[PDB]
Amino acid sequence: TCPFYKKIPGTGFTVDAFQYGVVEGCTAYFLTHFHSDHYAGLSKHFTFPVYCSEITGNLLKNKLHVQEQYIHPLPLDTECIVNGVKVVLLDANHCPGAVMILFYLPNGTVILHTGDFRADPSMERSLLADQKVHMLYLDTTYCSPEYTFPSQQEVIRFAINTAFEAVTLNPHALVVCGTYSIGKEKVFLAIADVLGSKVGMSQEKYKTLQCLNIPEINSLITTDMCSSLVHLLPMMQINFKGLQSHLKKCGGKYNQILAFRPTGWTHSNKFTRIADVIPQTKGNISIYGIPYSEHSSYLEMKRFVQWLKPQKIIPTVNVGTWKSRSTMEKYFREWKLEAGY
Ligand code: NI
Repeated sequence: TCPFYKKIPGTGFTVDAFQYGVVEGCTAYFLTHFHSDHYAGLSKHFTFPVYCSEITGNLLKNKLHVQEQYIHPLPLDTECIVNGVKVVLLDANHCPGAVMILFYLPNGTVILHTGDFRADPSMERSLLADQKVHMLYLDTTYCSPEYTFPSQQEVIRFAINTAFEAVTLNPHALVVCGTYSIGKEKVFLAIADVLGSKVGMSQEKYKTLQCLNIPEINSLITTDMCSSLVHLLPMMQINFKGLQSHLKKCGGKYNQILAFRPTGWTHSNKFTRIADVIPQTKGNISIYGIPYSEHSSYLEMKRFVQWLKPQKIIPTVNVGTWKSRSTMEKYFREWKLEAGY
């Protein structure tokens, strides 16, 4: 049974609602981005129209084998008519192909669904500037003041410098970066660029990266692992056991591993500056946890919402406990009283 916060009132539309079977009255299923919690339920046997970005469409076709006739890609920043309702897709600053959706209801109501997003001041000069939003369906993943983390630029700077230093000291070292989904590709692409290397990876991961419309991608990645000094591995293998085993595999070409686990927030954010971050070390292996977020900080979320001044807010994350829901409602009221809407 589909929950209320995935329904768009006064339309036949749902958002990210693929795990409930056939939804009663739904004529179009929107998908905000290609992350499993959101696509959960789609497969090659789906026969309803799916509306999404070009990138999300490339992934549905190639990775999930959804048939072409049910995939409806829309350009960004463009007024489109779907089943007689005007819609716009906006970049969400999340993972590749992730969108926010603006719906202009036939009765005059305007609704923004953020999907997953990392709010940014640049969004204040999109097509959002032009008119009023009555309802906001908000990605509230980090809606609490304890959730602080640095910009994505500062995090990339720390990784580039760390990696370049280590490999310049030891030309026989290997950099490994963990992944479990699309997103956060800048981590491994920036490190490989500074080292003058391609990024090596499995055939399955190469196929995923080939769907993302990244410029010059053929110049950046490869399946020939041993030609490369940046490798990608599944996130679950980024530990001393998994990396010991990986170090065997190149035929003793490498005598040191430096590894990155991009997480979201961890409690070490409440005490440690990014510059001050230190790895866990065992012998010739070091693992760095780095706070590369593709969701809004509390401060970024507050700024966006105070700027948008919506009439109602519906959270889409952390909605399962009464304590969570109560905490989020208190912050929405402070923000409104502080700004005066
Ligand atoms: Ni996501």
